[PDB]
Amino acid sequence: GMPPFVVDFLMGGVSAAVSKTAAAPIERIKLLVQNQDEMIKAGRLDRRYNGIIDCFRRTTADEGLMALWRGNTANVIRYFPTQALNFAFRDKFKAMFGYKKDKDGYAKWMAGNLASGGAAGATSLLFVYSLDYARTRLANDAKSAKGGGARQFNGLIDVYRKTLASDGIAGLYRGFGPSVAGIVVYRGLYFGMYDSIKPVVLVGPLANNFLASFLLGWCVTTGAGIASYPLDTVRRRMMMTSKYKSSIDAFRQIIAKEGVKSLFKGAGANILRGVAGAGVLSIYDQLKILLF
Amino acid sequence: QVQLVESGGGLVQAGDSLRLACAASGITFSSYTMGWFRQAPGKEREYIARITGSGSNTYYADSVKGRYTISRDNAKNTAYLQMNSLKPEDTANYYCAARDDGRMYQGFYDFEYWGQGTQVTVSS
Ligand SMILES: CO[C@H](C/C=C\C=C\CC/C=C/C[C@H](C)/C=C/C(=C\C(=O)O)CC(=O)O)/C(C)=C\C=C(/C)C(=O)O
Repeated sequence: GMPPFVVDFLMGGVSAAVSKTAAAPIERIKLLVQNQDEMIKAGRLDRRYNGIIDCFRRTTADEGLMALWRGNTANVIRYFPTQALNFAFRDKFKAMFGYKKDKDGYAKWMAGNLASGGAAGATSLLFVYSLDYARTRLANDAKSAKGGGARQFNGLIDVYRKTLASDGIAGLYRGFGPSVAGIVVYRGLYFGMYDSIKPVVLVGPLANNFLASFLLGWCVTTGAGIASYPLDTVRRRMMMTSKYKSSIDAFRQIIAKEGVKSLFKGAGANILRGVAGAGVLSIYDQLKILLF
Repeated sequence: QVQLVESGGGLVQAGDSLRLACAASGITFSSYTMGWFRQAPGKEREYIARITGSGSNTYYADSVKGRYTISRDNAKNTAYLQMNSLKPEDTANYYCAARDDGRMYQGFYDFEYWGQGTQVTVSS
């Protein structure tokens, strides 16, 4: 008995939370093994992991199985509003266009799905970007503070206060441009490709199936991640200030001084994020099936 | 129950060499990383070195690189620290620590058991 929007918001949020918490121990072990040398350097670890199974036996055996979900609450407080806004807005923009595959032509309908995905991504980003910046600032200040380094902020509000006072709204949305281009591509292909391919391939007994929905979302996230990766290279590279003027000069100078290949480097890692995203989409549809 | 008792160390001339011992009682020694630290009055404590439980890998600090050499004996349950080419600034109370092998800790100063330390004074 709530609006059509708030329902999607809550469905997207819940589905995002379930998806993140589900894929949490795999990402935990992935990080643990990937960043073990830097831990030996900082004195956080004493000897390497002679295997993924040993990494499990080790961490879980000392502090319990729950140790696998360390740091997940922060990822859920980041991811919940992000995906909630994304899904609610996708269905809204989809209804704003309101294309019927049969009434308006398949290519125009798919363009409707892609446009909706992109628009929703851009809107969510506009709302959550400053929060991501502030949480990051506070976390880095906490690490420096942990090691005896001088503190800069009391809390999030202090981050907002100080950054607003020095650079204004631009300070909070620092490096927004390549961020919104990348997200309009990524969310466009994410929502657009999933919704456009789902009725085509998932027909008959697969119309209500979940494993099929997750696998389709898995492909979609894989491909979309790969397609949106160069804008992520330009984004990360431009926010590295914490060397280039405008994303177009960063693009041209990187392609000319490193190569086109350099932009794509680091693409393989997205593979686990690909699971999370995929799970959010499938769990969402399933969640709507039981709801309506 | 578990005690870390520092052995060796006294007053020595500059440039001479010392060996400090660390006797660990009450625990499985063949499974604990041993660490060496020092504390001098007016100076914040600093981590010297660390050695794995099986005596496979050793790690040092930039301040005592190549000068100090850490080792251990599981048959005697002792950790050794060899101090060479000493300078007057090395004058400190050297203490010993121990922690389980392969547990992730917040940093260098996070250990299970701590010793009380042996005074080391370097004359000029
Ligand atoms: C989060 O930090 C992002 C960083 C911003 C822009 C990145 C652009 C490069 C393209 C890569 C996109 C991958 C997305 C974030 C996919 C991420 C996934 C999981 C995760 O990040 O934990 C998978 C998925 O849901 O598809 C912020 C500030 C907002 C994101 C929004 C609004 C959005 O996701 O809707």
